[PDB]
Parts: sequence; structure tokens; C-alpha cells
Amino acid sequence: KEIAITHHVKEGHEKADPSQFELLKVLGQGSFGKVFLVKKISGSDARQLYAMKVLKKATLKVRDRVLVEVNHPFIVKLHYAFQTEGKLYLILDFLRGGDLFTRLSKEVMFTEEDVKFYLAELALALDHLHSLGIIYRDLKPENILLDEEGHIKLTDFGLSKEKKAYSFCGTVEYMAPEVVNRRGHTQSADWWSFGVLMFEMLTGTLPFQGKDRKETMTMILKAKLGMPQFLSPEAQSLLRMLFKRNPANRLGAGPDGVEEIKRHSFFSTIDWNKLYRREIHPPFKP
Ligand SMILES: C[C@@H]1O[C@@H](Oc2c(-c3ccc(O)c(O)c3)oc3cc(O)cc(O)c3c2=O)[C@H](O)[C@H](O)[C@H]1O
Ligand SMILES: [Mg+2]
Repeated sequence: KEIAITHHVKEGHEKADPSQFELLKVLGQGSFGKVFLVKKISGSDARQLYAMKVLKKATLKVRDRVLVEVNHPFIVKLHYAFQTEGKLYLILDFLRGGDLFTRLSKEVMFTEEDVKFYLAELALALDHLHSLGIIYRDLKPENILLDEEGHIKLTDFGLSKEKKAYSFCGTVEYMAPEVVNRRGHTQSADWWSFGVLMFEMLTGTLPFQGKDRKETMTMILKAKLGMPQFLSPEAQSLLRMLFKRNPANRLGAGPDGVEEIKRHSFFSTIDWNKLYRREIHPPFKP
């Protein structure tokens, strides 16, 4: 019922305040609502243009991550997040004409061909965040945006809808077993969530889902997955390899990380260089 934003800050982070920004424009951006276009006044990113959101009733959680940063084609970043007079200010990559991946998934039926495109961009994005020291934990469709051209933009910040408060409050359906049991986890937990995203894109349903959180948790830990037989052998194989309960056995967990996924037969048709250059067209345009 309330928005919680999670900001994964870098080591050299420079705290910001309202005074460090010049207001340029006020835009109405559909799903994004009222967006201020602002210009950074000082610091290393002086003169950079950003989107600013001002949230009336939101909580902010700031976390540490595990070179000057450059843009990645498939990520939007939260640059600054600060609270002033009961308000939360978010300074974000400007994403004009952007929209929600969830809006798309509700409107379309994804085929395996469609999903290969979206998951390939998402894999590049997720691996990049890992290289930056960000572990997602409960990567989910709410984290996935689309630019005006229809390409994936994964948010580098957490966003959820949140009795006692918790430092981490994730959506259980997307959580790996080792995350559910709070025994310790790594970037490999995110490849499980990646598999959950893939499963949901392909079937319109979640692979582990009970009546309550408690039941869903037990299913994630112990439930055998009923693999939909309409899926190709390649799709089936990828999902089985992502849904290994022991993270050590999970695809993407070895030293080569995301390469294990890029080399999987499910993605055999993807040219990863062309993809990164944004030279492959999306299945759906917003
Ligand atoms: C923090 C979010 O800001 C606004 O949406 C934006 C989002 C966003 C992200 C995840 C979601 O699940 C979602 O529903 C929206 O992301 C943005 C990213 C940017 O780089 C720039 C933006 O202006 C927004 C941007 O304006 C919306 O007002 C949304 O209600 C609010 O929760
Ligand atoms: Mg800040």
C-alpha cells in the first residue's frame, strides 16, 4: 500500500539535496505520471539531465553494493534519493515515453521467440548490475520497464509495496530457496528469479504459488515443478537448469556466470553484440 524504494549506493556516493538541481520542465508521462526534468548543478555529473519524481508517501531504504559509471543500454539508474519535508525525491535516468513491462504482459501472449528477446536483454542488464555489486533478491516484473522503442530497461533500484517493519521485504513468489530461508545467498539467487520471470512470461502464471506466503515458501523449498509440456525442449532445459534448488548447481552460478546462460541452446539465435548495440528490434512496440 506504500511504496518502498531501495537505493543501492556506490562507495564514493555524494549525498544530494533539492538545492543541487535546476528545474527545466514538468512532464506528464503516462504510467510514470508527473515527471520533473532537472539539471544537476554540481559534482561529477554537473550539467547532466535527469528525471525527478517527488513521492508524498514513500519509504527509502539505502543499501551498500558488494571507475566513473557509464550508461548501460538496458538499465535505468537511481542516481540520488533524499527525503525533505515528508517527501521523497528520486533522481533517475530520464526515460521519455517509457512504460511498464507489466502493462505489456497483460496485453500480449508471449511466444518463445518473443521471450528470447526480452530475456536476452534482461540477462545483459542483470549481469551488469551484478558486476556493479547489486544483488536483486526479488527481481520481478515491477522492476522491468520499456523505453519508447520497446527495449528492456531494468531498474537498478528496488521498488515494492509495503505491524513491524523489515529491512528487506520481498515478493516471495520470485525468491530463490536460499533467499526464502535467509541462510545466505549470492548473485546466483537472481538467476532463479530470472527463471521465474521466464516461466511467467511463457505461461502467464507463476511456477510456485500457494494460498498464503507460508505455503508459497514451503513450495519454493520442496515443491516439484510441473514443467508445461507445450514448451520446447530448449525452454524446458533452461528452466530446469535455472530452478536447481542447490545454488551451486544452478545455471549462471559458475565462474563464467551469465555466459552459462548466453551459451544455452535456448538463446542460440541471439547475436549478443548486435543486441547490446540495440540493433535487434523488440517483438512489441509500446
Ligand atoms: C517511483 C515511481 O515513479 C514513477 O514511475 C517511474 C518509474 C517506475 C519504475 C518501476 C515501476 O514498477 C513503476 O511502476 C514505475 O521508473 C522510472 C524510471 C526512470 O529512469 C525515470 C522515471 O521518471 C521513472 C518513473 O517515473 C511512477 O509515478 C510510479 O508511481 C512511482 O512508484
Ligand atoms: Mg542521495
